[PDB]
Amino acid sequence: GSSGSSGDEDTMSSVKILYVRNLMLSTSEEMIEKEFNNIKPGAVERVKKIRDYAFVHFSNREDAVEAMKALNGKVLDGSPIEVTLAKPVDKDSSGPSSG
Repeated sequence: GSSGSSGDEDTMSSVKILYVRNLMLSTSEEMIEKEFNNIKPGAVERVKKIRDYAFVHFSNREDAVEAMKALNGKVLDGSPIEVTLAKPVDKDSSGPSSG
């Protein structure tokens, strides 16, 4: 078999988020979870519905990316829904340099 693991860190800051806009008030979370889940089973971390928007989290960026495009350009409940990578605000945490 193949080695398996090389042992290293490509991306220290791995963030996966999918923001949705133009969501029909009639549409429910289940619809958002199922639609996004259709891509991968047990992939959607959580689904937060909002007035006319919502956010979808994932376990790995890879999955989030797939579900992003796959849906990117879809019409749910008769409405053009969009999916992009949300950019959450944050600041480099301060800690002990030598630890």
